[PDB]
Amino acid sequence: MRVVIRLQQSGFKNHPRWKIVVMPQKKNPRGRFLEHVGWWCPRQGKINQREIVVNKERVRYWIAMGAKPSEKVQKFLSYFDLAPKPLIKYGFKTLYEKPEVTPKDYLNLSPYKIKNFDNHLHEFIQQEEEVKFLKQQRMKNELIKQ
Amino acid sequence: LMTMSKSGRQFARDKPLEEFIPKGLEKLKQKEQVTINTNYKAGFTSEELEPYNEMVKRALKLNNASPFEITQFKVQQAIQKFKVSPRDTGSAAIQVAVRTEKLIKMIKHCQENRQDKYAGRALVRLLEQRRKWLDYLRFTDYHRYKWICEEFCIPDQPPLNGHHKANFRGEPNRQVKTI
Amino acid sequence: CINKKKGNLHRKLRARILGINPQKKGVVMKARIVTPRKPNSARRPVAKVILVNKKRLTAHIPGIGHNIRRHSSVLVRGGGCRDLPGVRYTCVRGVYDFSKVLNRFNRRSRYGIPKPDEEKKKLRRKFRV
Amino acid sequence: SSVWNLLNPIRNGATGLKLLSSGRELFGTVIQHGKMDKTVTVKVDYRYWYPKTKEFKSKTSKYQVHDSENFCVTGDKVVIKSMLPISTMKHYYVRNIVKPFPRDTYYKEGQEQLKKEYQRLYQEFYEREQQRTEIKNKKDEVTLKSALKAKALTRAMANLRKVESTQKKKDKVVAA
RNA sequence: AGUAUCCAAUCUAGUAUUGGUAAUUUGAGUGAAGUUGACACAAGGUACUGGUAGGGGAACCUGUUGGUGGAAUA
RNA sequence: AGUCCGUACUGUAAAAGAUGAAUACUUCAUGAAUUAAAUAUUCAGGGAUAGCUAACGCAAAGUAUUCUACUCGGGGAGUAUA
RNA sequence: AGAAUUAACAAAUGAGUAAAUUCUAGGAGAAGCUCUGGCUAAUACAUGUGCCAGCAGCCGCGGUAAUACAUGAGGAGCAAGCGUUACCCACAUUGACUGGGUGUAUUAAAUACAUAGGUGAUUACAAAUACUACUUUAAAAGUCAAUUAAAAACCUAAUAUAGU
RNA sequence: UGUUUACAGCUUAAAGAUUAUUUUGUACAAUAUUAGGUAAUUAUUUCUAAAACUGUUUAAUAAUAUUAUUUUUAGUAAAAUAAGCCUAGAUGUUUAGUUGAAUUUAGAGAUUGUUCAACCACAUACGGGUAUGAAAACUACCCUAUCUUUUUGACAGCAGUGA
Ligand SMILES: [Mg+2]
Ligand SMILES: [Mg+2]
Ligand SMILES: [Mg+2]
Ligand SMILES: [Mg+2]
Ligand SMILES: [Mg+2]
Ligand SMILES: [Mg+2]
Ligand SMILES: [Mg+2]
Ligand SMILES: [Mg+2]
Ligand SMILES: [Mg+2]
Ligand SMILES: [Mg+2]
Ligand SMILES: [Mg+2]
Ligand SMILES: [Mg+2]
Ligand SMILES: [Mg+2]
Ligand SMILES: [Mg+2]
Ligand SMILES: [Mg+2]
Ligand SMILES: [Mg+2]
Ligand SMILES: [Mg+2]
Ligand SMILES: [Mg+2]
Ligand SMILES: [Mg+2]
Ligand SMILES: [Mg+2]
Ligand SMILES: [Mg+2]
Ligand SMILES: [Mg+2]
Ligand SMILES: [Mg+2]
Ligand SMILES: [Mg+2]
Ligand SMILES: [Mg+2]
Ligand SMILES: [Mg+2]
Ligand SMILES: [Mg+2]
Ligand SMILES: [Mg+2]
Ligand SMILES: [Mg+2]
Ligand SMILES: [Mg+2]
Ligand SMILES: [Mg+2]
Ligand SMILES: [Mg+2]
Ligand SMILES: [Mg+2]
Ligand SMILES: [Mg+2]
Repeated sequence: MRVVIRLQQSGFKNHPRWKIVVMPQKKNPRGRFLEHVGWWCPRQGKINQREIVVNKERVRYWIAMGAKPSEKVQKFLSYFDLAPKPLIKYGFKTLYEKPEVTPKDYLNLSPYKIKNFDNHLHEFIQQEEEVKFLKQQRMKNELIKQ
Repeated sequence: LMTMSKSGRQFARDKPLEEFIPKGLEKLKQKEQVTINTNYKAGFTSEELEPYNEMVKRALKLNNASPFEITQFKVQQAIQKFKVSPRDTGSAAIQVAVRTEKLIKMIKHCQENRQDKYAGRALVRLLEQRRKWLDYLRFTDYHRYKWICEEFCIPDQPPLNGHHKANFRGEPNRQVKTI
Repeated sequence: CINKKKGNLHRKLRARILGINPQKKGVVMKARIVTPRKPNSARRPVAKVILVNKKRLTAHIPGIGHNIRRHSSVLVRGGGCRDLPGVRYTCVRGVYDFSKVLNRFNRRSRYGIPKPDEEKKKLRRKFRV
Repeated sequence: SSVWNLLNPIRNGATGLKLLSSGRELFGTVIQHGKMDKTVTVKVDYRYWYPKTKEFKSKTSKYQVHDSENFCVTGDKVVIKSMLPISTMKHYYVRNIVKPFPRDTYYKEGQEQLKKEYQRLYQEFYEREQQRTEIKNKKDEVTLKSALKAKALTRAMANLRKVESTQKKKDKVVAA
């Protein structure tokens, strides 16, 4: 057989969590593989995040040794400078313009923000960025001493 | 005891090993009568006895002796041949020879007195003990093993184990258990 | 052990005829009475059974009053009654041909009594909470 | 003592040689030689792990090995290695003797009209057997011959013993 | 193409081996306040009992060897 | 009859020290025996104790090491069947 | 309980669905089941019954004085489960490597030689191994002590094997 | 006898990846109320058949004058010689899908081998057999046999029905 790169599932019901595998085309896609290469995790959490993982050191083996991705993987590997992007259905050089992109959901990230003091938060940021400048201008008098 | 049994187990149909070559017993019996007719007792020589009279010689002569004394000559007669160093008494080559001279007697004792059950158990030990020293001597001085078996009319049958467990058994090889 | 062909064969089973199963159905041939041993004295009812596997059997009747006759389909529990010999099994109530014990409103689970319509005050949330 | 023995597997023990695993290469002892052509039986010992008793176990096993020169005898301790099967029950050959065992050569060096008797006795039974009982089983083909010749030879020796009798009974009658 | 060889299913017979069923017969355990007698645990009223042989309404009795899981005798 | 002897079978028991085989070390008394200026120790249960043991009890059934075997409640039962 | 909106699995196309967000009402709007002699937390309360009727997981209750049956009250516990049965594991040194016992507790077979196998004296020397640290292989899923006190997750350790 | 660097499609050879098949060691349940089993059986040599043929020189081999020799698979519907092989629970009977691993557990272990996944096996029948292909019989095809309805068919594919 020929070697193929394609996806393989590990996520559960209404919670997909795919993998990336180098396996031939004749065996069960839910079966065995020769080298686990990467992940594809679309969901978020407080711990896990939305990822595209790959191991360049081995994608450059099988491609250099005989292999061929699928459509999705061809997209994901475009961003690692290993392959090009797959082509759109109707085709590039014909896309019409659309309105601007806007962020719908901020994903439930909780970086350091203070609660129950909404009115005075603008005061908090001055006091935090003024101290940037002070240590800068005041780190000089050490460098003279050294 | 030791039988022809190539597997680990020891069956009923398997036959015991051969103590002697064909017609080994009778040849040895002939050798004794030649000694018995022309020899004196173990400690004494003919040279020491030539001044003394015949009545002194016939007493010391080995015709009139007991079988317990007839061996003592034959043993020392062997020690001068099959020794490693002077005043050797216990080395392997001699120890086999001692049992061969006993088997000549035990068989005569057992063919005749068949009901001496304690003797029937004693043969099985002599043969087994002979069968050990007969093997340990192959392993150490093989060119003395053959110089014995000719004299005492013994077959040259190697052990079925192949001297595996005494000699240079080491580093016994590696394998793995699973399931 | 021969009737048992799983697990620890060295263990003597606690219900041999009934075997590996948890329950088994049968049909009555005849009812009986059996005396207990000497320290006690009573007339404890008993109910024969032929099982679907064609095996004779005896069984216990816990309820005070009972509907039992010949040609009655019954279901076995496997537990037993103690004082009696050969009665190491026991029947189950609230099933094919027994009857819920009557004029009874306590321990309504062993004997098959459903809940009365007075004590219950609300319906299940699948319909009209 | 010496200095140059320090890698000889005898003084070294059997440790120095580095054997491949999984029964590729092995260490053992010969049991038979000369009973068949270019074959020798060999014994080996294994040692694997057994966790329930937390101690290694042992296992003896017997193999049959291909010797090209018919060179080895029993006590010769020897390395053997895996080969594809040229025959059944032979997937091993010899690589090297580790420790020798002395030979029986010095003692071996010291160690016709029947051919018309023999060749008849063969043709006797093949004429009889083939008519009576056919090829059907090799056991019959062999158990007969080995058991029939001794029945034949002591009768065929008797055919030639008559020759010494007939020639002289003429001379006894022709002379006197 | 086709002749001739090799071979399978099904069927026939008996044999070997293992299971199912039965006239009839027999054994064991268990339950209960039964009858007959009194074997056993004390020296159980003749010390018990093992192996064996014979005898025998039953429990048991006797010979022959062994053992203490029996007392007793100064 | 048998009991005794000869030839051969039979192959069981409370077959016993009811205690698997071997090695090394270990208490006090009482006592048995060599007989030692070649050579120096061996043994016993009819006593007790350390230690071990459920207790009675054992100088091994004690302390330490090596190998083998049996043991999965009782009746049924050392019986049925082959 | 009710109603509404969105993200993402396709920056062309969604079957179906957020362990996401907001709004209104109103203010626990979801409780049963077993037990009441001891093991076992809970009554020397009341009535009738009288080795009968019946309970019983084990011991065992009931013979006119029943905290054990049946009636009633009170009281205890578990909880979207409670209880019963059947099988398996642990608790158990209840099958003994860790970790037993074998004189008397239904356990050393009558006994010895002996094969396979197991096992094992001194010093000196080599070699290798164990132990320590690192590293190879042993599919993923699953398990696993994941760590900067963090859920919807991807502990790399153990054990075994080769090797430095 | 338009162009095969215009696109698609096909053929042939090589290099390599992967895959299929072939090989070994150890592990792998009870039972002796089963102990002899195997008979082209065990080993070597030979013969036959298929693998492209012939020569030149060189190397190497045994003797040594220098000539001759140099390989692999299969077949007992090829033969001969010698007699061995397994029995270190062979053979035989019974039971059973193996494993990762699941339940439990302080840990070792014990019991099970469901879900998913790997490998093997079956597809009415412990059945016989073929074509194509790199690899097959699973809804392929032929035959026999069993059962059943149409000369089809066998739901251990999903859903569903009966028992
Ligand atoms: Mg009948
Ligand atoms: Mg009496
Ligand atoms: Mg009496
Ligand atoms: Mg009587
Ligand atoms: Mg008594
Ligand atoms: Mg005694
Ligand atoms: Mg005795
Ligand atoms: Mg005993
Ligand atoms: Mg102790
Ligand atoms: Mg004890
Ligand atoms: Mg004492
Ligand atoms: Mg003593
Ligand atoms: Mg003891
Ligand atoms: Mg029993
Ligand atoms: Mg008994
Ligand atoms: Mg008996
Ligand atoms: Mg019997
Ligand atoms: Mg019969
Ligand atoms: Mg979208
Ligand atoms: Mg509100
Ligand atoms: Mg209480
Ligand atoms: Mg009252
Ligand atoms: Mg345990
Ligand atoms: Mg004993
Ligand atoms: Mg013994
Ligand atoms: Mg040995
Ligand atoms: Mg894994
Ligand atoms: Mg564990
Ligand atoms: Mg399965
Ligand atoms: Mg299923
Ligand atoms: Mg499925
Ligand atoms: Mg079907
Ligand atoms: Mg398939
Ligand atoms: Mg279906």
